[PDB]
Amino acid sequence: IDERDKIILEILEKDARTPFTEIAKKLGISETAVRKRVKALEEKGIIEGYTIKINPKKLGYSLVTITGVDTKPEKLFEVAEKLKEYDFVKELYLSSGDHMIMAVIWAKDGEDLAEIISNKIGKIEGVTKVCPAIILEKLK
Amino acid sequence: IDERDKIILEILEKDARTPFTEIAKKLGISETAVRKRVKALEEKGIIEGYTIKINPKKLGYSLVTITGVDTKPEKLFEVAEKLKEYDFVKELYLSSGDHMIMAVIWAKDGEDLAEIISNKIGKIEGVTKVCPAIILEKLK
Amino acid sequence: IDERDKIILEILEKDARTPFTEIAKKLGISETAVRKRVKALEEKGIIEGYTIKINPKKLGYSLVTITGVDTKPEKLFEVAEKLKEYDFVKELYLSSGDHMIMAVIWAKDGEDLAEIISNKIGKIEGVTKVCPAIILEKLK
Amino acid sequence: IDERDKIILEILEKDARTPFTEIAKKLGISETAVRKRVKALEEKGIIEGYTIKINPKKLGYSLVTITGVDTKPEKLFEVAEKLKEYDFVKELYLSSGDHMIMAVIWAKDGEDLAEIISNKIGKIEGVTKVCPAIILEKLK
Amino acid sequence: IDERDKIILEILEKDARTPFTEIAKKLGISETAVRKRVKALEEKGIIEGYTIKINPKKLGYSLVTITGVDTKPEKLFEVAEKLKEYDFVKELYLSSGDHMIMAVIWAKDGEDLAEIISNKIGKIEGVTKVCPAIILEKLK
Amino acid sequence: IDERDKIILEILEKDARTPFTEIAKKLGISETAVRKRVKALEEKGIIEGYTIKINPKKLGYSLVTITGVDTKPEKLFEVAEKLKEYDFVKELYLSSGDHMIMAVIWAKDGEDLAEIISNKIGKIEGVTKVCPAIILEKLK
Amino acid sequence: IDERDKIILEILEKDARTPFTEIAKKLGISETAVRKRVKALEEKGIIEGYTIKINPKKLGYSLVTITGVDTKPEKLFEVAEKLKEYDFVKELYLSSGDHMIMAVIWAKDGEDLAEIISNKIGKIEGVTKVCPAIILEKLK
Amino acid sequence: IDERDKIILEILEKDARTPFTEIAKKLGISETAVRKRVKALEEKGIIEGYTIKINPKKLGYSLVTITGVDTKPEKLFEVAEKLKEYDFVKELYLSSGDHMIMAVIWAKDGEDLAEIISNKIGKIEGVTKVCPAIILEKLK
Repeated sequence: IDERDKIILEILEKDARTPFTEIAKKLGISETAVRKRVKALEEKGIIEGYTIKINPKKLGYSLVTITGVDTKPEKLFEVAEKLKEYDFVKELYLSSGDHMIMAVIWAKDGEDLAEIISNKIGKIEGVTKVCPAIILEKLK
Repeated sequence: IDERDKIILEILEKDARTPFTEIAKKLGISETAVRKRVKALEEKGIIEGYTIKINPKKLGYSLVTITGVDTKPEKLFEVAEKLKEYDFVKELYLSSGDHMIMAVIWAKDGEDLAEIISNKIGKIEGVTKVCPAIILEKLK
Repeated sequence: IDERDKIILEILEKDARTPFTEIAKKLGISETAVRKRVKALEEKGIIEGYTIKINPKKLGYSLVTITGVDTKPEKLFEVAEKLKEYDFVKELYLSSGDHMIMAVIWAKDGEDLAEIISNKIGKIEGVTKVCPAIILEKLK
Repeated sequence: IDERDKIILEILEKDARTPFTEIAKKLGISETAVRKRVKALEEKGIIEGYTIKINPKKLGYSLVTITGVDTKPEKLFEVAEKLKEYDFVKELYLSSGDHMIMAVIWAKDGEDLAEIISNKIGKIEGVTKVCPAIILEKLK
Repeated sequence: IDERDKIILEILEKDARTPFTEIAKKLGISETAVRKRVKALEEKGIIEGYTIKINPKKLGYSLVTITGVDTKPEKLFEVAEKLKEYDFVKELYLSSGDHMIMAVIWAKDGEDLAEIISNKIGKIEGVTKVCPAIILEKLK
Repeated sequence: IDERDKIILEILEKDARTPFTEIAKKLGISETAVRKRVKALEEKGIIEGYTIKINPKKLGYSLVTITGVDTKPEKLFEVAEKLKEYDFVKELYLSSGDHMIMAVIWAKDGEDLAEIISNKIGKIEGVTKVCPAIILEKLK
Repeated sequence: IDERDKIILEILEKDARTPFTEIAKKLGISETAVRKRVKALEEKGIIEGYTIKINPKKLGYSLVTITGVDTKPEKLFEVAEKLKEYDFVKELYLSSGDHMIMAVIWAKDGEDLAEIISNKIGKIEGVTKVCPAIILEKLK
Repeated sequence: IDERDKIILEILEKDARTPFTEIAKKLGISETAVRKRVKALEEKGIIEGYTIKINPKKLGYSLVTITGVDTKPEKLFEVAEKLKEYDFVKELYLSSGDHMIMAVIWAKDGEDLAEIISNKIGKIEGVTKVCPAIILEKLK
């Protein structure tokens, strides 16, 4: 996308309430345009949706963990949807890294991680290895 | 946080434009409350900010890559801030996984990945190993 | 063999329809030394065959993957054979590396790669693990 | 493209001097449909070239090795380029796997392999590590 | 807590029968400040218990081993519990490292270590893999 | 040694201030058999010392980490010695595992752990790599 | 052992036919002594036996391979004795390295290795991973 | 080699003092032949030499260790000869396994291993990683 639309996504991704009117003065173009642009990005799908960036330490989620999930080859997708279903898997990927599954989980402590691993993820038919990697700090 | 505030963050994280008024009818409480709550989460920091969820395939970023960055122990933080500075490092972590640095990079193709790796990340004073793991699909 | 063979061999891997006369003037040798040479090369199995260098990129295969395939030790030769049957498996090795079965897979995209692994390789009986390394550029 | 292309492509990788007439009667299509087809294939870069399948075993290369080459991150593109210059490096990749540089090396024997690693690859400046996996059989 | 606690704590891990008076003259504080301090330490669970540092070497245990124990994900908590029952398992962790179960095992010799792995750990149901790292010297 | 020693040893690791009389009635042996036993145990170095089991969790150390420390081979004994000097290093080993130096580190939180690695361990000269595995629960 | 007996084993290990008489003049002692010594080492077991050092390349065993053999923990010893039984396992160890079993196998070629692996070692009830590492050259 | 010569090497490798005369009656052939054969194997090089199989536990060498030695690619052979020179490297190989060097070292204890590693092998110009794997038991 155009340069203008690139700037507009930069800006919105920093504060998605920036009012159109502010974008327009940022770009030298006008509201209607900033409007039009925004909608068009939205209709296209570049803007999937309007969301919120939520802080895990302040919700008490002290161990944001990147968890690997190995699987019997044959049950990759069956595991993946049941990991999809748990509310502590805050985002799920198929990867070409060491483990195909790759969950960004939020546990609140070692015993919560250890609990989740074994009682929730460890018990999914098909799961052959959970490999949790705890995030020391988020930098960007 | 309270259960009500948990629901309110669920909802907002699904569409952070849901109007207060809709939250209120969702919870059986009232606008003012949904208002008050929201602000309070915001002032607290549970709501870091209002943002946008942007689709890499439709921006032409076909290889969303989880890149490991090894470093000389002594230059961890110096590497980390220069990786922080590049606009293709869409999020940066310190981890207890195989590589301390852990960048979620967006390249547009193998040659873009290979370019970025070696010409941009590979040349940061201190970087001793880039380990890129390409995301086959995002599931959540 | 001899130097002119290695050169003839070099030339022929480059352009297999290279005229014998241009081979000839290059080596500074009759077309009929060439011709004779080409055919002992062919005779002895040194040239085992004439084929076409095909570009995956132009054919929709943007993801050339080196997939290691781990397997139940009983079944290494079964899984190889179910793997060679498939058209995505472009070349297939029994190797001493980290995985006994090594395949060069051509998938369209991440999704396609995700799909081949999970639905076609993965369900082969005896496959204990698929390990894809995506190739970024081919340099020779 | 279309099925007859994929088949023509199949046939041509098998025996590149396959008569167009046999291609033709097989697809059940004129020699001149074939001929036209072959040349849009050639035109579009799908057939990028005619070459010879050469057997290392008969040429004294009994050790076909997949050598991963680790390297100082600064110098990944230098080391690739000093590597492609050499004749033992039969094919050379920039890959996402455990090692950025991946080469298919043909050495005569263990000793020869030991020798190429230590004396020719190893001394290339910037090579931090050579990782050879010897191939046992080639199956496709 | 406070510095004198950390020091009292230091002293007490060194010689747990250190007189309170020597603690006392060292910190330059009454025996009865000490005494009070020791017991809020004891009260709050900071001192959780008095025990003996035992030397494996003099007890015939010349092989202090850190044994990672891999396991079927279903059964991580079963295998831990069958492991803690045994006397060779001196300390037992649920860790985020390469293996979820981590034990500090004391075997007499290689043979004994071979034996514990194969006959006692190994047969525990659900153990998919034992990974022993023998400790060479203990330095603190 | 003998069974009553192993039991006395068991009892004493449990509660080191266990009365000799309760040891005694348990083994069914004089206080003065006990007393004698305890002191040959002490004499021979089997009991090498009396210390306190200290709980990191209550002391603010919520992150008990097993940190492998890789190092320039020249400097393995230097780096160990600069490591034992530090108070976060609670126990320190020279081990046969994946890393020669193995330390049990107590950091407050992820950040603190990030900090110790980068600022205190990492800058030790000769440290080529820090490898932290966070412990989730301690079970014995 | 004594210094004299150390020298005598050095010498014998270089040529175990060196006649006693030559040892004696080597040491300044006498035949009878060199005799006595030798016998005593033999009776003790320091000299397990008199054997021959046999060259694998000249027997046509071009791939002397250090093979890892993973196993279900429970069937370690059952695998080990059946690997013991094959005549191509020229020496078998239990190790604390990556794989407990560790065979020094002699195959004659990649296809022999690949054959042995899968048809002989790969089919032992219990074997979960063969990891062959080919010796490029023997240096001592 | 012939079947007869295979048997003769089996036999000799079990006791290389078996007198010719015993081989001959074992094979049904005659002394002179068994003679002739033996010499011919010797002159050929299949019999490199006559040696002794020496027991490390009874010499007090309790940790027979398979040590990996990583190296800067460029200094492979320079390291290898200095490892060749130490009397505790009882046999040295170049490998295609994880580490090119591969020493079978005999230390007498953890502190001897740890000493050797760091003071002797760790200090060889060029050595970038020692990876010792202790043999629990020898089975063949």
